[PDB]
Amino acid sequence: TGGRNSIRYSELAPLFDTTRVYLVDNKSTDVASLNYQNDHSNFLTTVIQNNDY
Amino acid sequence: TGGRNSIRYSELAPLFDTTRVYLVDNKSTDVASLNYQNDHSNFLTTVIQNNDY
Amino acid sequence: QTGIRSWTLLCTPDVTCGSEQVYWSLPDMMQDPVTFRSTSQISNFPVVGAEL
Repeated sequence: TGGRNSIRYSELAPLFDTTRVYLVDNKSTDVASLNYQNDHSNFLTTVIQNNDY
Repeated sequence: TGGRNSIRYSELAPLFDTTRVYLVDNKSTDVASLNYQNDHSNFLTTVIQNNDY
Repeated sequence: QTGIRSWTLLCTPDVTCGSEQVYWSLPDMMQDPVTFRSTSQISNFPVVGAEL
C-alpha cells in the first residue's frame, strides 16, 4: 500500500485506495454523441463523470 | 522551497510556488449577495474563483 | 438630506463610460491559478492575467 495507492485524475487531486468508476448507458450526453448507431448490448460510455468536459 | 511550497485548496489539487489570487468588485455573483449596501471604496469579494460554490 | 443629493452622486463625465477590464487565459499552456477549476467551456477558462 504505502506509496502504491494513489488513484489520480487530471488536476482533480489524489484519491487513495479503492474508489468507484461507473459504466452506464443511460448517460444523456453520451447517447447523442457516441453510441447513436449502437444498442444496449454493445455501447460506449464516458467513464469520466466530470461535468465540464 | 522543497516541501515548503504547496499552495492548497479544497480537493482541487496541489499548486506549487507563486500563483495568483484576485480581488475584484465587478464580480456578478458577489454584488447581489454581499456588498449590496457598500460602495467601490469598501467592499467584499469572494477570492475563491470556483464556479460551483 | 432629502433631495437627490442624498441617494445620488455628482461626478466627472468620462466618455469611455467606465474603465472595464479584461482577462487573459492560456488554458493549454499554464497551470490553473489557485481556486480555478480546469474546464473546456471558453466562457470559464482559468485566468492568468487581468488588465484594463
